Amino acid sequence: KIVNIGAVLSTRKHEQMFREAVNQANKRHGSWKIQLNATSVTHKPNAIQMALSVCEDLISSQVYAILVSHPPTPNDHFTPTPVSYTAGFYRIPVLGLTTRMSIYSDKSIHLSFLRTVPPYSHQSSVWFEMMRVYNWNHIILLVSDDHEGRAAQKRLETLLEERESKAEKVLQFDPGTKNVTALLMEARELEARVIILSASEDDAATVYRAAAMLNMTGSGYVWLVGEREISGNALRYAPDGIIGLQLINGKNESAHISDAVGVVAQAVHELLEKENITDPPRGCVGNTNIWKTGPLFKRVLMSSKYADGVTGRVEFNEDGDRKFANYSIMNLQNRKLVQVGIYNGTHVIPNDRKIIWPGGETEKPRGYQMSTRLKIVTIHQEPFVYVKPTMSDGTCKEEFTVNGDPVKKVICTGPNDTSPGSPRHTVPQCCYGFCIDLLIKLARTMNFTYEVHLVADGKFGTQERVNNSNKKEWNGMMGELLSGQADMIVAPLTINNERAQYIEFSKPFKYQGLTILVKKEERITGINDPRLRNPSDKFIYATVKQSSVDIYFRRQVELSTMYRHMEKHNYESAAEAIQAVRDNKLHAFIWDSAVLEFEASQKCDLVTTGELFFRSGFGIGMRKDSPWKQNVSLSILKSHENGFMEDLDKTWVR
Amino acid sequence: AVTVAVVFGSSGPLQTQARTRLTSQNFLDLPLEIQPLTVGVNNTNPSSILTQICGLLGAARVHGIVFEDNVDTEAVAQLLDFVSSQTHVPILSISGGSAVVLTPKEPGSAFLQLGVSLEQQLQVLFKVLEEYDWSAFAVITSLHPGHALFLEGVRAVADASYLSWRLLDVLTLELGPGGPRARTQRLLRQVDAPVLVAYCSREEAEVLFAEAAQAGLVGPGHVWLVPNLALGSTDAPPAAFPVGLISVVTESWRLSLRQKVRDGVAILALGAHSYRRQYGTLPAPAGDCRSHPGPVSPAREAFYRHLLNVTWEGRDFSFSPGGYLVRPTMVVIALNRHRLWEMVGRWDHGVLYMKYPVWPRYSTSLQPVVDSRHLTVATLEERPFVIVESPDPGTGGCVPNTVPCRRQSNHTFSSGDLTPYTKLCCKGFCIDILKKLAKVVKFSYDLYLVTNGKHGKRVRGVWNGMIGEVYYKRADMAIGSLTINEERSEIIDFSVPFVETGISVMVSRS
Ligand SMILES: *[C@@H]1O[C@H](CO)[C@@H](O[C@@H]2O[C@H](CO)[C@@H](O[C@H]3O[C@H](CO)[C@@H](O)[C@H](O)[C@@H]3O)[C@H](O)[C@H]2NC(C)=O)[C@H](O)[C@H]1NC(C)=O
Ligand SMILES: *[C@@H]1O[C@H](CO)[C@@H](O[C@@H]2O[C@H](CO)[C@@H](O[C@H]3O[C@H](CO)[C@@H](O)[C@H](O)[C@@H]3O)[C@H](O)[C@H]2NC(C)=O)[C@H](O)[C@H]1NC(C)=O
Ligand SMILES: *[C@@H]1O[C@H](CO)[C@@H](O[C@@H]2O[C@H](CO)[C@@H](O)[C@H](O)[C@H]2NC(C)=O)[C@H](O)[C@H]1NC(C)=O
Ligand SMILES: *[C@@H]1O[C@H](CO)[C@@H](O[C@@H]2O[C@H](CO)[C@@H](O)[C@H](O)[C@H]2NC(C)=O)[C@H](O)[C@H]1NC(C)=O
Ligand SMILES: *[C@@H]1O[C@H](CO)[C@@H](O)[C@H](O)[C@H]1NC(C)=O
Ligand SMILES: *[C@@H]1O[C@H](CO)[C@@H](O)[C@H](O)[C@H]1NC(C)=O
Ligand SMILES: *[C@@H]1O[C@H](CO)[C@@H](O)[C@H](O)[C@H]1NC(C)=O
Ligand SMILES: *[C@@H]1O[C@H](CO)[C@@H](O)[C@H](O)[C@H]1NC(C)=O
Ligand SMILES: *[C@@H]1O[C@H](CO)[C@@H](O)[C@H](O)[C@H]1NC(C)=O
Ligand SMILES: *[C@@H]1O[C@H](CO)[C@@H](O)[C@H](O)[C@H]1NC(C)=O
Repeated sequence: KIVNIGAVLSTRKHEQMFREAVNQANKRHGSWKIQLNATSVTHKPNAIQMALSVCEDLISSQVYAILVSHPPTPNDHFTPTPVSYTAGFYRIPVLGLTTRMSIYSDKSIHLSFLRTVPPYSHQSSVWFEMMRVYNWNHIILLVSDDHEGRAAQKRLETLLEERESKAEKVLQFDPGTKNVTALLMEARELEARVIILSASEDDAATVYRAAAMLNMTGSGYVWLVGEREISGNALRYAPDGIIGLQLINGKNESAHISDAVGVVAQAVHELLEKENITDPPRGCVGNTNIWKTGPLFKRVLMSSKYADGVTGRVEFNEDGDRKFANYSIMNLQNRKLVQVGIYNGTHVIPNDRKIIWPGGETEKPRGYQMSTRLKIVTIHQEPFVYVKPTMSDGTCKEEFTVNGDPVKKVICTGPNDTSPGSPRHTVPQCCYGFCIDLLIKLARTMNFTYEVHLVADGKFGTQERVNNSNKKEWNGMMGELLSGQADMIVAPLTINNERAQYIEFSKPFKYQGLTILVKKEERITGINDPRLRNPSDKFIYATVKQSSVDIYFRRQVELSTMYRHMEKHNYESAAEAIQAVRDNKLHAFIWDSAVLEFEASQKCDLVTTGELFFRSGFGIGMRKDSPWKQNVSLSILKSHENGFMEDLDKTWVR
Repeated sequence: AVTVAVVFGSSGPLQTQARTRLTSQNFLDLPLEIQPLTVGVNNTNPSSILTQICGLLGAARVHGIVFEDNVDTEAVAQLLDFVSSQTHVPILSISGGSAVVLTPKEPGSAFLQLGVSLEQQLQVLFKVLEEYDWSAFAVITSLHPGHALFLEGVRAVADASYLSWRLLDVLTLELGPGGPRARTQRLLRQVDAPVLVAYCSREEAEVLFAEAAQAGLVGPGHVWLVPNLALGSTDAPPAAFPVGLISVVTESWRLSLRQKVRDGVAILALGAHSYRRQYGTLPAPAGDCRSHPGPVSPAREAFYRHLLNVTWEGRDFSFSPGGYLVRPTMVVIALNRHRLWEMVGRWDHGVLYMKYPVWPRYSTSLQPVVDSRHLTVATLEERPFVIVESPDPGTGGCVPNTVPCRRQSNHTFSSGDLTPYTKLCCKGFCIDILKKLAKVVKFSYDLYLVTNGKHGKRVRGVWNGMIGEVYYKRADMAIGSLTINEERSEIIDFSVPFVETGISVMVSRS
């Protein structure tokens, strides 16, 4: 009926208080035959002998629980981890109270680990209320490559997903390493203002100094970290106005010991009144079996609602960690760490002062900064996009229409010819045409600047389980947009449901269809000729890879055989396919109605055949949920009202 | 000469130690004849295990260590992870226990578990489920740790799965010492699903199978699919384990312990000798019994840069960055009705080869049960209607709108003993009409191409072809370019014809 408790402390003095603490238990609860006892040790730098002693002193004795703390030297998970292993071999509970590592939160590896301090990752939940309090929507995540960072990232991802929201992007970095200013630069040309960070002290200091080099400390921009990132050198390089979270206890090892002893005594009394407690294995050597009541003791520890703790209610979460924990909100003002609020649950409470924002202002900044210079991406398409080389001076030719007005041309950068055949020189070139005209019109309507640059690969793109991968991933301008290289598409793009899940299509700006082109005698029967339905080697036909027609022929499984024909001769751009048909290398080409009728009205010698088997629209697409969709929609509506697009067509299609 | 350590940790008889030690020096077939020093712990406890480890660390210049364990221990893997993290020592695991894969690993570790990731096992088992296209499945787990990761994995796979794979129910139960049967055993009684996927421990599986038999959810029409953690001791399956259980393991499951040890030594020695080739130097020795020196060794980094992509004797023993194996060959094992574990399929290079075209659902009293709805289908190749081709080699299996089909076994000499069955893609008019028949009348079917000749003719007074396979009860129903004639009609029954034809005389227009 004798009980004993094991301690692994670092002060060698609280140990004596630990001796009192068990006495405190014997002074807080009855003694009887319970025989509440104490046992304590101090861990060593070499964990081998430490674990050996743990076996030969604690498991060998009638010890039913083990507590551990942090050493004065900063090593953290370095010390307690073998203990977490040792307990696992015998399922005895282990209590680590001075650790913020999420690795310890694992149950698969650390079977019987508990903590009254939530890890750094739980801090994510804290900042979850921040944006809710101040109505911040545009949130940027930057996280180290460490597993603790990954866990924090996924935790905050789950949290933001709970409100059916998302961070507009997340970025990863390595600890204490070389060039990091690329990430901060792309953060500059990002949209948001409020930033959140998670790293080590040296890592945070490096981020601070780099951001200071890049003027990120200015107004509007906001940073948000825990208490690790605001200490020492990181504290020195942290600019004023940074908001941080502080533990209410932090380093009061005495309070942790008192609360742990209280909850341990409560759980032990509950187990004793629930009887059948068996006994500790009595030594690592010899005894090789697990302890059967270990799961039972662990579950009663999970349900151990010892609310009489010094820190208040000691309430374990689902994982056995402190739930509804206490923290404080601190603001770094003029090198002074000033507190502004408190946190213990679903609602932060302001207590004093005002938030002195990092830019030195007093007003709460908005979460974003809309950039009046947008991004234009496209593909060279003669009916819609004309691309020519600029002169030696680097300007566009003074070429005027038949009416005498000059064509409005811009300088679109990008590779000089297709990348495999090209030396990959992103040579800026003159570009003009229908889509260019309409984008200029709508830009004048909305009064925003822009940057024009065609797509890198030259293909439209689709989700594809690419080589050595598993997830179907976009390529082309859809991929370039989802990555953020371009913010909106201007091209004769086809609307399809597959794109609809990922790219916001506005209302169509033009209507068109899909048809077949041949030269100059067996007038092809549209999409109803058997000679298409049973492919022949005498008749060769194809489309463009990673294109809308590819998606269409992929959806209709009844057409799959022609799709099987597609993968034989699919072309990469319109020019080579058109020339090959003109050279009779191909027999017939499936493509847009407008493109084919345009070339026929200009090039002649070739005719389209069959009706528009698939009618659709060319609509101006753009990024999901960005505000400009309604503006451009009503703009194209009113352009259709006055027929300005019809005037554009008459300017481009005679 | 490289010194390695062969650690024995599965207790057992002490005859194993010497009978492996004398063969340790008998590895002359491998380059750079190894000097292996072996040790076996008869207690299998952290203190003694660490004592032996640290003693051999201080004993001499050892470079690689291999360890074997009993099939029901888990903490030793974490202990060796601690060893390889603190001391920065490359190690390998074999046999039951340590071979279990731990997805999270300490960055300083080099323990490199020798096993298969759980999600990869899920991929294989869902491919097998696709073989028998059972879109309906129920997820049953216990509160055992890692079941959160297991449900995350099944969610990820179903999310990356192609078809609308019906998750009938995701549920968690209590297992272990006793436990509350109220609203849990009745929960079992209210669960309604023909296919179940499970995840629990070995004894948890033992208890759960006993409950399920007591639950009445056992027998034909009820199929189970469990991971490696649930199974254990393939040699000794308990009476609680129901017949017809399915999982997938490594090909080495059937190999002897000596063979496993020799293969591990071979992999270690091949990595070492690849280092010896590329850099002309023997592998850097390992650490010491006392504390560690510090940062990772660049030579140990070279071993970890040439180790991950090693092969030996036909088998590519490649490893994953997560300290486990990547895309190796696996054997889909199945418990038979004789309470024995045998080979039912093989998953290799993303390809499934099964010896059972249909799943045999034996009943309780050791007898097969034949479904009424499922039905054997036979046909003859014919270009306009019966299109046969090789399965899609790029992705394995068959493209949509096509049915997997097989030859008429090899019954001329191999009456069904050729476990690798040549799959074929069968599509055509007849395939479409039989698909519509199946989707209307709601019956399963079994397609195989007939080989013994042509449509069918009474030869020497006996018939052949589809006529033979059906009249002589070798098949159920036949489809194809079958004309109805009296001589075909006396012995077999025909339905009403669906497409009319006749005799015709073809000629050249010119
Ligand atoms: C077009 O884009 C606009 C900006 O993205 C936005 O509508 C704009 O809304 C603001 C806010 O009301 C309007 O600004 C007017 O009203 C404010 C508040 O009263 C005043 O301070 C301003 O000086 C101004 O009078 C803009 O006028 C309005 N823009 C337009 C074009 O109407 C919507 O996203 C889009 N709205 C429309 C109608 O297209
Ligand atoms: C289909 O018609 C075929 C020709 O009308 C005929 O198949 C032939 O059957 C004979 C059976 O005597 C085979 O001969 C076999 O036996 C002799 C000895 O009797 C051997 O010398 C031969 O090598 C052979 O083993 C022919 O080989 C066979 N021909 C073919 C092309 O199969 C039957 O009427 C029908 N056969 C089938 C399979 O449908
Ligand atoms: C109560 O606890 C004390 C200290 O934790 C125990 O004293 C040690 O006990 C171990 C084994 O029980 C001995 O190896 C040590 O030599 C003892 N040290 C001292 C200073 O006494 C004590 O035995 C425990 N008693 C009970 C009844 O649990
Ligand atoms: C650390 O916490 C302990 C409690 O676990 C503090 O000790 C007592 O705390 C109460 C708080 O209500 C005070 O009223 C007592 O006066 C404290 N005792 C003594 C002897 O002063 C302790 O003060 C805390 N120390 C720090 C540095 O936080
Ligand atoms: C890295 O970024 C640029 C060049 O990439 C360099 O000027 C800067 O000083 C570097 N910063 C760090 C922190 O290495
Ligand atoms: C930072 O601001 C100064 C002026 O305050 C300016 O000269 C410098 O170019 C800026 N640098 C960056 C990277 O923003
Ligand atoms: C600390 O948290 C506990 C948990 O309920 C509770 O006492 C209170 O919220 C905090 N303590 C104080 C003194 O406010
Ligand atoms: C949060 O803090 C307050 C102030 O300390 C305290 O009453 C309690 O712990 C919590 N109160 C509320 C309303 O959440
Ligand atoms: C010019 O553009 C700015 C920002 O895009 C806008 O605020 C302003 O109203 C525009 N002016 C006109 C005349 O459109
Ligand atoms: C394994 O990969 C390394 C580079 O990662 C390569 O040099 C070596 O040839 C490969 N094959 C081996 C080590 O057998």
